[PDB]
Amino acid sequence: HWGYGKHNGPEHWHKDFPIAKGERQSPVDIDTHTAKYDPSLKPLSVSYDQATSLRILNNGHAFNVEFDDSQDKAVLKGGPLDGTYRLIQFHFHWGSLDGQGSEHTVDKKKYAAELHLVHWNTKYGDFGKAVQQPDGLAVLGIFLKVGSAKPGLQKVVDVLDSIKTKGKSADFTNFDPRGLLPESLDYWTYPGSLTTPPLLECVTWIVLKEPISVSSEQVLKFRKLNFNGEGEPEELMVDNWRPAQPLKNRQIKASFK
Ligand SMILES: [Xe]
Ligand SMILES: [Xe]
Ligand SMILES: [Zn+2]
Repeated sequence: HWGYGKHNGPEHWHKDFPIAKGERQSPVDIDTHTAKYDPSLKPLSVSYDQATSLRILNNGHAFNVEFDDSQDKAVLKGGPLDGTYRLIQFHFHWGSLDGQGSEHTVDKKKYAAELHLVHWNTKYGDFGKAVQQPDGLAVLGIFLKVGSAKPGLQKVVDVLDSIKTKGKSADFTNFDPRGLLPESLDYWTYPGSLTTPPLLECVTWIVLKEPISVSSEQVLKFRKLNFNGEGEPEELMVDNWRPAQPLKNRQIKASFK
């Protein structure tokens, strides 16, 4: 169906997914001058100690690293969240050039890429149920800039060659997502949506202020993936990011300063 091309990209999504023009769409630009510190925000708690990765796959839009979410072995809580959210998967959005790639932007600045760690509200029983709730998901967003290599990302990079085309997957166990986090947990938060169809407005966004650094060698590997399946014409998987959407009547709160 949809994609990131000129004929099926973000500008076309609204036809099959009318909520694309909704009141709480993501991503959005973060204006640091208007996103003010909220002294009522509680400390963010990221507990990934017992994370249990299962596999990594190419869904034709990006690559997902799936986790076993049967227990509270990897959860996100605190911050703006009411309750506990279980980690189910993470994926990235990146560009064809270093100057673009992230979905969220800070004072209009675009980063080379953006990592999204997806979690669902345990009060709803399972992911399917949660996604149809305004407070069903919590996505932790982390910016990536090019510089020093990120050791915690190498395990991922080293297996991308096995899932080059759409539809391929491979077992991916013992991956520790803690290796993808920056030093600081300072963040900005606002009510939003999934950034890809169905674009459901069920997400509480938590975007970290501090980006992590990854090497050019690492980003280059991401850019070698393909949107296409095995056999069809090669279509490099690059620029799989949705542009900033209107903030509308929303507020972006800062956990710091
Ligand atoms: Xe569904
Ligand atoms: Xe990347
Ligand atoms: Zn995403």
